[PDB]
Order: sequence, then C-alpha cells, then structure tokens
Amino acid sequence: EIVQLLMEHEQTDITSRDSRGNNILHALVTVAEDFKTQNDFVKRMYDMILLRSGNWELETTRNNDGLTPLQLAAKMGKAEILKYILSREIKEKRLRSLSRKFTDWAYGPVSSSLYDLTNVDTTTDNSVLEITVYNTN
Amino acid sequence: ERIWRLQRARTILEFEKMLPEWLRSRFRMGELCKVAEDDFRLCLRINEVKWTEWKTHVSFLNEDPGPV
Amino acid sequence: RLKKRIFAAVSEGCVEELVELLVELQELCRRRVPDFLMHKLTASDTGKTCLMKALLNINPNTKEIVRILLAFAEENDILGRFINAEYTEEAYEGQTALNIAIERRQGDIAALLIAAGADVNAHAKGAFFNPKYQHEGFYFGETPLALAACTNQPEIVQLLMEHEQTDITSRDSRGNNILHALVTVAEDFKTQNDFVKRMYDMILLRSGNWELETTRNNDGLTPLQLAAKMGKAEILKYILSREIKEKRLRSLSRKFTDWAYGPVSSSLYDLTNVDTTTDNSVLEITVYNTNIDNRHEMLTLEPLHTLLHMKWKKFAKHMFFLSFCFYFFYNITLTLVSYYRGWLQLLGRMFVLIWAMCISVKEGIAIFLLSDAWFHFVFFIQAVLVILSVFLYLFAYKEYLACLVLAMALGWANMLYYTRGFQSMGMYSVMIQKVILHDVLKFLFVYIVFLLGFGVALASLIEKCPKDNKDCSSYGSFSDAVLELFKLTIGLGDLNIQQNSKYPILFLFLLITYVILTFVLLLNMLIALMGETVENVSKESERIWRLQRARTILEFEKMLPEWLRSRFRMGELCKVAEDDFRLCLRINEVKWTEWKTHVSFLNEDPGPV
Repeated sequence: EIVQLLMEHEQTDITSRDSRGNNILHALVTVAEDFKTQNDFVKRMYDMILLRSGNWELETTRNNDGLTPLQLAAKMGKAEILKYILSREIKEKRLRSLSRKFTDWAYGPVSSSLYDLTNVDTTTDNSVLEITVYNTN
Repeated sequence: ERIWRLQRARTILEFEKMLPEWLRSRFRMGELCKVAEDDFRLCLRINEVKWTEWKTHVSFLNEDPGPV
Repeated sequence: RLKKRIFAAVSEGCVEELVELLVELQELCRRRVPDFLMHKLTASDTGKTCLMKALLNINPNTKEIVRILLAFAEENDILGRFINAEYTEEAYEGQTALNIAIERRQGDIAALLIAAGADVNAHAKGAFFNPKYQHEGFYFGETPLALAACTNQPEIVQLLMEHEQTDITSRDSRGNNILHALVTVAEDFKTQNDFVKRMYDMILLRSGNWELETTRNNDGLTPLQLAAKMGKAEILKYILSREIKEKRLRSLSRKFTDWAYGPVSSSLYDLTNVDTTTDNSVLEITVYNTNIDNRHEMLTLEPLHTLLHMKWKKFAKHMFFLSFCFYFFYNITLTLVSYYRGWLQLLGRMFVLIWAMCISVKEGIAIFLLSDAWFHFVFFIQAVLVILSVFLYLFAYKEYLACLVLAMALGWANMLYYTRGFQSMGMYSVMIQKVILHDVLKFLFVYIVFLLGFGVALASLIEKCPKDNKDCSSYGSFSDAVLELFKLTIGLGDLNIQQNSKYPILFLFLLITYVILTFVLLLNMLIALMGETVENVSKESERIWRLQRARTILEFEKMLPEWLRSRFRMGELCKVAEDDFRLCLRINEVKWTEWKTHVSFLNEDPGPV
C-alpha cells in the first residue's frame, strides 16, 4: 500500500541510485536470500513495480560495480527471483513489451515458449551464463 | 550429477571462448524474432507440453501456428 | 487492400462495425462468382480464411463476430463451401474451424457451427496431424471427437455423439480409431490426473457394441494390443477390470461377479485375446515387448498374474526342473570325459552330441528371431565349442582339450541361469547380472589402463641389462611385469628392492602409487555399488526376476504343440447373458472394508457347482 502511495506521488524518484550505486531492484536482489525464509513476497513486489513503471530503464542500469540487477542476481545466489525474471509472460498488450517469455505457437497442450537471450548469449563483455558458471561462493 | 554438469558447463564455455568471433558468429544458437512495436531481439525457441491446466491462449504473436 | 484490412480487423477483433461496413463494401464489390468473393476473402497461400483467423485470434467480442460472419456467408449462400474449407499446407492439412475452436476450447461456437452445417467427420491428414518423433507435433487421432476426448471436454462429446451425422467408427490415415488415440495419449496418471479413463467409459456407455475394440489398426492391433505395445497401465487396469451393474450394457463388462455370500466373492475375468491363442496375445505381446519399463506394473494385475501362477502350478515347473536335470547330467558327463581324457562312454558321447545339437539349434532359431538375452549366445558358444572339440578329438590335434574345457566351465557358469528358478536365488542372480553389467566394467577398464601404464613404466626401468641371467631381471617381459602387478593386487606378489635397475626409489614409488590407486578405485566401485543397491537391489530384483520368469514360462509354453496345449489350457468356459459364451478364469478375493450388496450376479446358487 505504501509503495502504491509513493509511486502515486509525483515528487518520487524511481531511478534514484544509492551511494553504493545500486537501484531499487538491486536491493531486492540482494534481499531474497532464500524462498523458505521470506515466503516469496519479493517477486510480487518486483512484478508490481515493473507493472507500475513501463520502461526498460531500471533493468538497463549498472551499479558502481558495473552490473545489471540481473547480473547482480547472478553475482548473488538469487534463484526464484531469477526464474521470475527470465520466465516473464504478460497477457497485457500495453506492457507486453516487457515480458521476456513469449508464447507464439500453441495448438493445445503443446506450445512454443520463446525466451530472450539479450545479455545471456555471452556477447557483450559478460553474460549470466558466464558470470554464474565462473562464479564462486 | 550436479557438480558434473557444472564442470561440463564450465569446460563447454572454455572451448567456446577459445574460438574467434566469426566462427562463433556462425555457431550462434540465437535465432532472431520480431516482437510488437517494431521490437527486434534475439531468442531461443523451445517447445514444451502441459496436460494439467487448460488455459486458452489469447496472446500469441504468430497467427499461423506452425514451424513451416 | 481490403483482405489485409479484414485479417487485421479480425486479429485485433476490436470492432464488428468495421467489419459491418467492410462486409457492405465486399457485397458491393461482389457485383462480378461466389468463388470470386471466396478468393477475395481467402488467403491463397495456406487456404486459410478469416473465420480460421478469427477462431485463432481470440477475444471477448468473438461470438458476435462469428454470428456476423456466418449470417453474411448465409446471405451469400456460400455457407457450405466456406466452413468446410481446410488448409492446403502440408502440416496444416485438413484442420477446419471446428478443430481450431476446440484447440481454443470454445464449445458454444462449435454448437453454432454444427447448427450451421459443420463437418464433424472431417479428417486432419498432415505432418503436424500425423507426425513422428513425438516432438514438434501433436497426434490426437485426426478427428475432432478425439480432440475433445484428449482435451477433457465431455459436453462437446455428448453433443457430437448426439448428432446423427457423426461417424464414431471412423479410422484415421494411420489406421487408428478413437480408442487407439486415447491409448497413445495415456502417458501417466499423475500428469493427466486420470480423466481419460472417464472418457473411455463414457464413450463405451454411449456405444453399446464390441465393434471398436474388435478393430485393428494398419499395424493390425486392437487398442488393447496397442496399450500392450505402449506403456499404458492405468487405462489397462480399467480395460481388463470392467464391471457394469447396468443390465442393458452388462454384456460389455469383462469383470464379472457371479458368486458372493459376504466379503468373499468370485471376480470372474475374460481371456478372449489374452489366452495366447490367436496369433498374438496381451501376455505374449507385453512380455516380449521392449522399450517399456512399466512391464512390472502391467503384470501385477489380477488376471495375468493368476494366469502365470496357474500355468506354473499346472506344468511349467515340471518342465523347468526337467531341463535342469538333463543339463545337469549333460555337464556332469562332460566333466567325467574331461577328467578321464567302454560301451557306456560311446553312448554318453552320442547323447552329448545329440543334446548339443538340440540346444545349438534352439539358440540359433532364437538368435534368428532376435542385456536379458545374454544367456542364449553363451549356450550357443558352448555348444559350438563342444562340436569343435568333437571334431578336433577325431583329428590328430592338440587343441581339442582347450575348446572342450572352455565350454565345460562356461556351462558350469550357465548353471546360474537355472539358479534363477528359486525366489531368493532369483534375486541373487539378478544381482549378479546387474553388478557385472553396471558396476564392475568401469573398474576393470580403468584398472586395465592403469595396469598398462605402470607396467610399461616398470618394464622400462627394469630394462637394465639382466647380466646374462633371467632370474636377475624381474619384470623383464612386459607380460611378466603385468603378471607381477596383478599377483600383487591379489596379495601374492614379490615386493623387493629391485636389482638391475637405474632408479630403485622411483620403481618403489610408482609401485606403491599403483597399489594405492587400485585400492581407492576398488573403494569407489564399492561406493557406487552401495549407492545403486540401497534402492535398486530390492525393487529391481523382484520385478526383473518375475519378468524373466514370465519370459521363460512363455518360451516353454511356445515349445509345445496345440493338442497338449489344448489339454493344459487354464481357461474354463463360462456362460454369460444374451447367449454370450466366453472363456474365463475364476478368481476368489476378499474385501473387509466396503460393504456393498451384490445386486448383479450371474450364478443364483452361490457355490462352486
């Protein structure tokens, strides 16, 4: 409710980066240590916030470490949140641009779940695949 | 199994980084696909099945349902 | 200009008024004849129509759009020529608006179409409709009814089977019918939550004939036989265990109950295609099936299990012990021969030759009809070596002893196959096979490469001059070095500070490393063994053992002629209502929990007589 209030307030700054360089979503990604401890409320908040901000600006940012919150999800052990971020399907035609998980082919129980490889394809200076696989701890 | 697949992945990536860009460019598993609002991006097609939940698909990009 | 506009108006489905004015414009441009407007509306690439595009692109407003389109096509009198249209593409071939509507799970629209003259018996013959590899394709049987069946849509099935124009017995391009398709689709109980059994039941209750299950596909198989060739289990329990209290449809139910005084009752079952009689049978098909790991649960059922037990208690045990006795005496005579190398010996040799020819030809026919079968090749190799020994015995050759002996030892090893009879010994032998297949081979391969490496190493170091004395040089010959290593692994090897060596320290170190590596390697075959065994030992042993038992039982049963078989038949004929005579196996079971009065029972007098 308070999040709804703040994002309804005009003086709010959504894209504000902290002294550590992190943004809102970066914090949440630091926060979700495990599914059992929090009963998975954070994914709901991530979803609500992205639905309340229809831009790619947030996911496009980099912290002072030079990493996307997705890249930060890799640098940490965030798993369920990552399952949500990669598997993201939106029926809303206004915000459908955001959903990475597409479904373009379906005759019945069979379907084509089409996914997005932008920063994952091992192309631009790092990748979720490379980052994770070469990560430690 | 877990640590084994981890090692497999790591060494797969080692081999993959051993290669140049042009060969790499030829071996790319990514298949570009169009998306609404003139949005073009790279994607990997997958095909899965679910027998339990029957949910009519209202949102689908490709009208003609087939891989031709 | 308009056609793309039509398809886009439908893809958005935002306005029927756009389509009202555009249909007015189409009627105006139709002054040019129905095929003219038909092609103007039709996509010439795939044969697709707007209505197809409509029931593909779904929204709340669709129903009104469909009513509009259909009223328009009716005013133009192209209603028949339009709706029944199907795709011209390869994969898409044949599917109509109805199949699209059902893939999108809209029943009321289907009712409107059927009222508008839709074709229910339309077949979908296409790559996507008749695919292979079970991926990138979907097979429902190539008729709309089967689609509703597989997709858990009972109401539509009731409608279709209530329509007279429907064809229930329609067979597809693959030769399958409705029931075959469902049998193909019953992959597992958990994934589908067992709705198909309900549909099978409703369908049979809607069709009071044996016609369907009496059919055969182009592969020449009933849906039941198709369930056997597949891994369908839960459906099969229903197909065999089928009890109907309804006196009108009671002729179908295979599970009869004619005897009941209380918790005790006689559940009488039917053996028609299962009694190993008419060119194949569910028992034979299943047992000789491959690529199915569910064969155990298939055989856990009441009728088949009891058949196997009844046959074992009838004849088969005698035949098994009989063959065991023959083979026992055979290999014993072989031992006597091999150890002592008058008239008795000649007759014994003749018996040996005859029995060897018998088994050799049996295993040859088996191979021609062709690792659970590992024994057949072993018996064959044995008999081959036996006849070879006989040939070389007559000839002035020294190799006759070798092949003879090898075959003899191989036979004493084959004795384990006969040890497979006993229950405990059965699981024991299954453990032997599983161990020597999975666990040991890794150990032996990797042990051998270690052995070769450390052997060449030791030999090279030992390559120092023996000084004209072979005894001074141990590990001289590579084979001798490997022998010393294996001897050491046993624990008889000679460990000593080597002589005629340039680097005795390195020799010792390499040797020790070989010992340690061998030991840990042994420890790791052990750890892998325990991990697999803790679960696979108990369960897999019993199941695989019973499977082998069944296979051998059926082998013995196929060895026999028809008249003896006819005398040993476990089937006992029984009468059923409507002058229905059928073969059956009586079973008696008990249930102490559910008290349900028996209203339906054939035999008035409740007793074995």
